[PDB]
Amino acid sequence: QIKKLLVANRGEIAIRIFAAAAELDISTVAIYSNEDKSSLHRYKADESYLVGSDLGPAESYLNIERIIDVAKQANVDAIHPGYGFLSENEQFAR
Amino acid sequence: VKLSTHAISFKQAEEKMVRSLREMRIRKTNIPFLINVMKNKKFTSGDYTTKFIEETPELFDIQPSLDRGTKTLEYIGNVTINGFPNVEKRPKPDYELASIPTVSSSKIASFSGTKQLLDEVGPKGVAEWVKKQDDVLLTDTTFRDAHQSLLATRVRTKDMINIASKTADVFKDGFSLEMWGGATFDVAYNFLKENPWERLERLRKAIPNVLFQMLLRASNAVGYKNYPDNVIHKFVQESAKAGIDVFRIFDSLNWVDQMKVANEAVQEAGKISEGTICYTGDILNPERSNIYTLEYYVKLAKELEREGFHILAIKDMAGLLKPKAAYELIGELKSAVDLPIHLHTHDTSGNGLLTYKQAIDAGVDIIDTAVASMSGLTSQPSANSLYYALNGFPRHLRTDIEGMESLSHYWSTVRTYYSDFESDIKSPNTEIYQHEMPGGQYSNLSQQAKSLGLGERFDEVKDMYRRVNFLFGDIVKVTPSSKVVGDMALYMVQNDLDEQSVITDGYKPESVVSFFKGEIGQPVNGFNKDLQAVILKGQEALTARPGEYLEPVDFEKVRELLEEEQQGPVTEQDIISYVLYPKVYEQYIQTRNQYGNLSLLDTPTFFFGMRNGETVEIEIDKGKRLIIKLETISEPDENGNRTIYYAMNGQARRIYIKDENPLLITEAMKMETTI
Amino acid sequence: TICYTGDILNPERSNIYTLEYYVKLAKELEREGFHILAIKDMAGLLKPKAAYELIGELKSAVDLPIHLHTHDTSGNGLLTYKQAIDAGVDIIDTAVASMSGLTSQPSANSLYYALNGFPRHLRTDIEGMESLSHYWSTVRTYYSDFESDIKSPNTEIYQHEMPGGQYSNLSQQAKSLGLGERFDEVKDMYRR
Amino acid sequence: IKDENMKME
Ligand SMILES: *C(=O)CCCC[C@@H]1SC[C@@H]2NC(=O)N[C@@H]21
Ligand SMILES: [Mn+2]
Ligand SMILES: [Mn+2]
Repeated sequence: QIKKLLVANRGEIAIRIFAAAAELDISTVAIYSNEDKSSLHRYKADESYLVGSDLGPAESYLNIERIIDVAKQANVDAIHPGYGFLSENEQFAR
Repeated sequence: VKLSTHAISFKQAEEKMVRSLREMRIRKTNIPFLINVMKNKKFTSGDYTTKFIEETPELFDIQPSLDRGTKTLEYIGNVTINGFPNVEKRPKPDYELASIPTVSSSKIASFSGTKQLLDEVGPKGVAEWVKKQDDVLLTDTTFRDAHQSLLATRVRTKDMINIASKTADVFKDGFSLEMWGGATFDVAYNFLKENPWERLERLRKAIPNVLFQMLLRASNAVGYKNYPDNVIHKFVQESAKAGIDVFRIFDSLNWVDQMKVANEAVQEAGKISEGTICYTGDILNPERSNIYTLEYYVKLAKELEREGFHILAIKDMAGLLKPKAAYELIGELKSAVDLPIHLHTHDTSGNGLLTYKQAIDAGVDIIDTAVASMSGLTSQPSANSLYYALNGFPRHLRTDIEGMESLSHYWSTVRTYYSDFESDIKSPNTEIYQHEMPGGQYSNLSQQAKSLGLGERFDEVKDMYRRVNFLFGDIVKVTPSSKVVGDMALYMVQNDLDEQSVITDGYKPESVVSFFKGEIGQPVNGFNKDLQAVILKGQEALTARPGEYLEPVDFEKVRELLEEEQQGPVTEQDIISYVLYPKVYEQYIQTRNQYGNLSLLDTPTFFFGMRNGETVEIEIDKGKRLIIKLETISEPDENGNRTIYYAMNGQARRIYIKDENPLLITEAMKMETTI
Repeated sequence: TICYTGDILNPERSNIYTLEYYVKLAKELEREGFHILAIKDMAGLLKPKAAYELIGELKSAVDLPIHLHTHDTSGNGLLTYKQAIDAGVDIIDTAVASMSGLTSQPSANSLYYALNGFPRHLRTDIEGMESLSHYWSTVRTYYSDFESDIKSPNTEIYQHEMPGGQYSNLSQQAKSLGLGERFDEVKDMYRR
Repeated sequence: IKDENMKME
């Protein structure tokens, strides 16, 4: 039903959702920026992708389409936005 | 340690417990069993007894631990300190980055190459099509024969799969890809310690449009000794199952009888079957041999047609078919038999292109070419150069020239990863036309003559080879037949023999006595009774081909033997591989145990480890990649073990690696002190 | 010596360096009193069939002997010769085998055996040509410090038309200018 | 004066 899930976030909550996602046998895609390449959260997922080398730190977690590419390219069913980045962005959810 | 988890439902407490265990990496414990205890439905039900572990069988059916990076650390560890065999211990050199062409996997799935044709019409339809094409169909040898000749067959799978996409698009109008067999079974499992079946399967997935071709020896397929027919069938079906579709079938003494069993298997499996005449001698020189004449080659083609082969192929394994000889041979063959003709040469005289362009004129249908940067000398003629050479002439070579140049540039840089294994051959050797020494033999045999202290006496070793040929009749110089003529030439120069001398003192060379028993076939000249008698000194000279003196192999017992030894699941490929190459497979498995799948590492890291302060990303495949940074190695401690300070996937790690470099009576300042 | 550039088989390679440009050049050289007309193909650009129609042409138009010279940078230098030999060439330029190939002249030791069966015959001593190669192969190893990086035929010369060792020595300098990786634009600029 | 002081097999 939800084969593979991607978290458009980082750090503590991304690691959190990756844990609940593994518990229900769901593959997890992480996303990371250039400045976040050495983050903990990018090694807790089953796959990992730099959103955009052109995009700069904060933009790499806020570009709606650059993220969604990664999701489609990776065969994603569902995106968990965590809290604070796009978690309340009506247009992203659209 | 102890692990506690909690949730609102016993299942979720159980789910949490499960992943807490896998996430628990201690790099040899109870984890797999305890995980099975969790996924055991009998536990979740919440009702068991003290005899819960004893009652349940497959609790202990644990799946092996993903040791993984800890093993990958061990490998990069062991090579960085103690190097790699046959490679000058040097710090991991700085190669070019060599960006790689790609093509969308959806687009490559849109192509309909010559495998689609085998999947629509049979083999006979593929052959009857090739005939109709006015253009020159090409087979590519870059994945197999070109690097066998030039790089001791060390080219690893990772370098092939990394361009497989572009290759599948560049040779989309090509007849076949030559990629397997020859010497790629043995060198893979043993030297690169990589499984040739995964090379096959992973390429078949990536390249689904073009046919896959291999070089099959009639006597033993890809084996080293002789085998019962039972195993010739097993191997042929399984390669056929895994993607091989064009089986080139040759015999080292052009003896059709040994080619029949390897033939019934390829017909049975329903793929294409190339009957091959190996070319020796000189069709233009009447005084060179009275056996290998244009009549012989036309006869064998008719023989090869009657025996039911789908394409007739010609194998110039020593570059002895001259340009004019090509013109007559093929044209005379083309009009006597009605199969397409698949010509294969080695560019050792530097006339390989001249053979081909002549051959194309006589109307050859398929030719063996390698990409430019991996072409010439003991390899195939350059596909690139050839494409432009037919500019202005009527015939055209059906290929993607701009795609080949990109394939050349990639292979040019990649090959420098393999410069440790380059052949010593820098130039065409036109005097193959006399001694008929096969590809990479007039160099390999020179290094062996040096061993015996004959290194500067090579004129008498070259001449002896040519004399030895005539001595055993007129035979075909190809493995293993080339080895006996080789071993036989050293021996007579080793202790000063000649033709009549070796018969006259004969009763007073392991391969040679194996040869005269017929253990490799029956020569087209027979044997010299007086010569024969003295070499083997009286044992059973085989009265027919070697296979029929051999009892069929019980593949069910082999499956039992391997399953007791290994974890459990032994596939058919595991089986026939152990049968064909016992020691190497056994050894390959032990290596697979210690270090995991090394066919995933980049070729430099495979060969040199890493240098201090460098980071390395490994495609664990499809989105999963692990990143390793070497910080420092320590000096050897009290023993011979060094501490490599690693950084993998962000988590600091360390590995300890073995470095290879009264009572007592001591001395301190020239003073014999005793304890 | 006519210096050969471009391609005489492609009608839209050039509007100038065409077959009749070389014919016109050759007669002028005859009218200027050179005893031998030699074609200096300094880049391996004279494809096999192009050699058959360039040579067969001038062989009639000028009454000089024809001296051909080429570099096997494409891997088709021998084919270029065997064509001109069948189109009435008088003298070719060759190197001993072990000192041949790539940006050197075509292999003499090979072309001798290449012509086995065809009308003409290379006037030389193979038995002696073999020994000269066995010598020169060794002496060559004292010069390993100076061998080019070219190790295989490069067909892309048919585009940029760089001569003996200019797609070698250029990439050398191109890297020393912040453009070695982007050498696809140099091989397009140099072409342009 | 006398002084008193690749991977393949
Ligand atoms: C030295 O013996 C250690 C090298 C590590 C093993 C590797 S795996 C591939 C090579 N084949 C082999 O037998 N050893 C090498
Ligand atoms: Mn071959
Ligand atoms: Mn010059």
